[PDB]
Amino acid sequence: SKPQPIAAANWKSLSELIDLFNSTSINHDVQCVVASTFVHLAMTKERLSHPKFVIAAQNAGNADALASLKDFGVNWIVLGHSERRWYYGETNEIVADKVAAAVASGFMVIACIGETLQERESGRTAVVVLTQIAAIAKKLKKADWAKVVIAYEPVWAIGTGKVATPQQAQEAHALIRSWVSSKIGADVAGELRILYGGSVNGKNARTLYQQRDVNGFLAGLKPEFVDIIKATQ
Repeated sequence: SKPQPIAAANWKSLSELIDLFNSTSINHDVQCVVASTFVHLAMTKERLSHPKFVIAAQNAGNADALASLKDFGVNWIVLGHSERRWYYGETNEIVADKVAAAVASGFMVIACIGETLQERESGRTAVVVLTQIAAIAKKLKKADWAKVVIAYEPVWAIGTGKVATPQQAQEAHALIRSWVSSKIGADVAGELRILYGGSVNGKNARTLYQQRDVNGFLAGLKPEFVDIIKATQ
């Protein structure tokens, strides 16, 4: 069966959304995550009180900063998110190094991978996406995967007017899981959460989650996130 799902919201009225979250009865087993840019961390940390949620940081790559976050009570982090790669110039290896540093500093890591429109249209989804995860794997030991969560972002269907179908999502999640099974271990593959990080809402979240290899979502910090959480059964 599927491992514990994750519903994660990635920051990019915050108070009003937090209250909404706090007031939400979540009846099933799902780890919820609110990922914040540094300036919003303190307020989110103090306002978010739902015990099925954890706070996550984003993009920290310095060991002292990681230690300070941990000391501050932040135990999750999101790394490799699309714009970090296509805009900020974080390479496969930079993201991998950040993932490894975070794991070593005691973080649960949501590590993001995904191909662009140009890459997808050149037929290079697999080589691009698997090369990204391969770089991450290179800096990890097998035991570390207990602290890793993968998020697949269809960058090609983000801001391009292109639209991903649940089958296209499943296809991508499946080829990732197959790579993990073969290169890391079928035991690791079976427990690994692979989250969908493309367009999601209350209309299609439930449909996406029904896919065999989808274990939750990395979505926007928005009111409909409540529906995304509920979609994880």
